[PDB]
Amino acid sequence: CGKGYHLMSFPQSAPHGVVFLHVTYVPAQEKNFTTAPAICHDGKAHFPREGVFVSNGTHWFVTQRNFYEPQIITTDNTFVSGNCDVVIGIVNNTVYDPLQPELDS
Amino acid sequence: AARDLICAQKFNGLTVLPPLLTDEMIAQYTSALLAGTITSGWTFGAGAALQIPFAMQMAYRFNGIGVTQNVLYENQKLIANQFNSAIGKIQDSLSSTAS
Ligand SMILES: *[C@@H]1O[C@H](CO)[C@@H](O)[C@H](O)[C@H]1NC(C)=O
Ligand SMILES: *[C@@H]1O[C@H](CO)[C@@H](O)[C@H](O)[C@H]1NC(C)=O
Repeated sequence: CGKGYHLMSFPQSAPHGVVFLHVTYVPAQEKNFTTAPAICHDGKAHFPREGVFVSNGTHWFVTQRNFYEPQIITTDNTFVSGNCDVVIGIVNNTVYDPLQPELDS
Repeated sequence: AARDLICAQKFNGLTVLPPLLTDEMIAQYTSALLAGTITSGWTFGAGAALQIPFAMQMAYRFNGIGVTQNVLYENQKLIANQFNSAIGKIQDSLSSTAS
C-alpha cells in the first residue's frame, strides 16, 4: 500500500485494470539529539512507557519516536524496573513527581 | 581433450545471455540493505535513514513482540552471546551440510 507509513487508499478504474492512489506519511526534517536507554534516579532505573529519552545538551526530555514533541520526564510516562547497576548507558537525571507539589499546597 | 557439451550447444544456435546486474552489484545492494538495517532500523524504508543505537533498536523490536524493553536492558550480554552463537551455528551448518 505504497511507500511510507500507510494512511489512506483510493481506487480508480482503468481499461482492463485498477489504479490505487496511496496516501502515506513521510518524515521530513530531522535533528540530532543525545539519547539514553534509562535514567538513574534515587537508586532506581526509569524506562519510558512509550517514546524515547532525548537531550539537547542541557536538559533531558521524553518524546514520541516519529515526531519531536519533548515533554518533562515524569513518573506518569515512565516505569521503574530494578537498579542502575545492570543497564549499559544509563544516565543521571531527576524524575518529576506530581504528588509532591500537591502535597505541600 | 574432447568436445564439451557447451560447444555442442553453441554450434547449433543455442546461446546463454548474461544478466544485466553482475554479482558485484548484487553484493553492493545487499551491503547497502545490511548497513541501513544495522544502523537506522526500519526508518530507511520509509524515507531518510535515522540513526539509533543498536541496543535501543533491539529494545524497539522487543516492544514490538510484546516483551517489555527492560528485559533486553537487563539481559543484553546474554542476548548478544546467543545471537553470536546462532550466527556461528549458521556458519557451521553451511560449512558442513551441502544439501
Ligand atoms: C547530525 O550529525 C551528523 C554527524 O555529525 C551530521 O552529518 C548531520 O548533518 C547532523 N544533522 C542531521 C539533521 O542529521
Ligand atoms: C550517578 O550518581 C551516582 C551517585 O548518586 C554516582 O555514583 C554515579 O557515578 C553517577 N553517574 C555518573 C555517570 O556520573
